[PDB]
Amino acid sequence: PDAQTVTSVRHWTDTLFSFRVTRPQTLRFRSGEFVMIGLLDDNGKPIMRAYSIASPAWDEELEFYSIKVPDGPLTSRLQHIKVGEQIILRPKPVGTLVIDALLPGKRLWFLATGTGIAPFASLMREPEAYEKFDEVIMMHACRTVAELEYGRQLVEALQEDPLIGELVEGKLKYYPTTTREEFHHMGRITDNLASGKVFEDLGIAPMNPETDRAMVCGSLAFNVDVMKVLESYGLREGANSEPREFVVEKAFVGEGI
Ligand SMILES: Cc1cc2nc3c(=O)[nH]c(=O)nc-3n(C[C@H](O)[C@H](O)[C@H](O)COP(=O)(O)OP(=O)(O)OC[C@H]3O[C@@H](n4cnc5c(N)ncnc54)[C@H](O)[C@@H]3O)c2cc1C
Repeated sequence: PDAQTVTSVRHWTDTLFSFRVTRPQTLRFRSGEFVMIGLLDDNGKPIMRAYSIASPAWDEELEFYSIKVPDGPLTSRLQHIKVGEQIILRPKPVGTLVIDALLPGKRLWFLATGTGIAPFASLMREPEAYEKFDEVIMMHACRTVAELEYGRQLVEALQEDPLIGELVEGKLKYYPTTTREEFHHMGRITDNLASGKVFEDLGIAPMNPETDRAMVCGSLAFNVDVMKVLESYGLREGANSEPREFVVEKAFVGEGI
């Protein structure tokens, strides 16, 4: 049912892997949206979970960036998937992490923790982000250095490619941090935005409600705290119906692994 086939798999850590699958021929989506994917349980019943599509809308395959939860009904199984095996994929994209859900502006911030970088793996590879904005800032905070690797490699490939670098024109600013392991840049996104450390580190103007638009993707706790910081700079939450300066989505439901 709604089956698509795994074309590649990549393991990053013992809790993180990415994979790619074939795309339904009629699937249309906007970068930043999520769909339901799944596998069958031991009784032949679907185990369905929401996943951001980690590949941009132009990409001919669909990429996903996944947690591995030991004893997690879906990921305890999904972590073992192989090329040629299949997943269930519902081709019904939705979500508020989309450029259309924000007022037009000059700078676009992506604020993510852990697998919350997933919708921004798509958006950082979306032409629209660079056509409609002069600067795209990717803040990704994880506990450890290895958890940043998937995103670091994505950003490196983008910036180092001769053509893409030309088209992007220095617009992408990447600000990875750790909160536990030693790394040259540390700290929570909330703390580093509120204190202005990120402005100094990247050599950019402070957050400005006139020109800045942001998207937030992490745990509920992260989202709540980030919203407060954004609002302290004068940015207001909206979405599609009445777009304002920022949008938020949960990277997962619960407390997190
Ligand atoms: C809008 C939406 C988009 C999502 N996008 C992604 C995504 O792109 N990639 C992804 O891996 N998951 C994503 N999730 C979570 C995903 O739906 C599942 O929870 C995940 O596949 C784990 O499923 P499970 O059955 O193995 O464990 P579950 O029973 O769902 O969860 C077990 C525990 O692990 C924690 N957990 C679940 N997912 C994560 C996560 N990704 N990071 C840290 N802790 C987690 C939860 O707090 C829960 O305690 C998303 C969830 C939503 C609501």
